[PDB]
Amino acid sequence: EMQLTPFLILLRKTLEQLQEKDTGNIFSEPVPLSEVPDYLDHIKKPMDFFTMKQNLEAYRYLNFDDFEEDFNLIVSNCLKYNAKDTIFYRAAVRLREQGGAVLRQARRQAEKM
Ligand SMILES: CN1C(=O)CNc2ccccc21
Repeated sequence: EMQLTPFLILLRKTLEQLQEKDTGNIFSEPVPLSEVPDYLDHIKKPMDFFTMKQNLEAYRYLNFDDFEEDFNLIVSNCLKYNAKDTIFYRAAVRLREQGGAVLRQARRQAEKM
């Protein structure tokens, strides 16, 4: 029960804050299927920040949970695909930690709307 425009502004700002935590930009764009040809074997829904931005502007995120769900997918896909001893796996762990703090603060702002 709130106005749509300020909520989308908040999601845009939050998405920028999450991208800032992915310093290697490893989650900025879809995992390249031509470079990882087996990626889709067990990853049923790829996700990345560029796709999240598209979904946001298409009015596909109308509550915080739907936004946070796709962020969690970025993290979970990376934990699932990559072995524990890789930079990619540890990057997803760090993103989960740093991104969760960004998300808690952003949701507190949404609840004030
Ligand atoms: C597996 N993977 C990822 O999980 C994240 N991004 C990426 C870029 C290039 C090759 C592989 C990946």
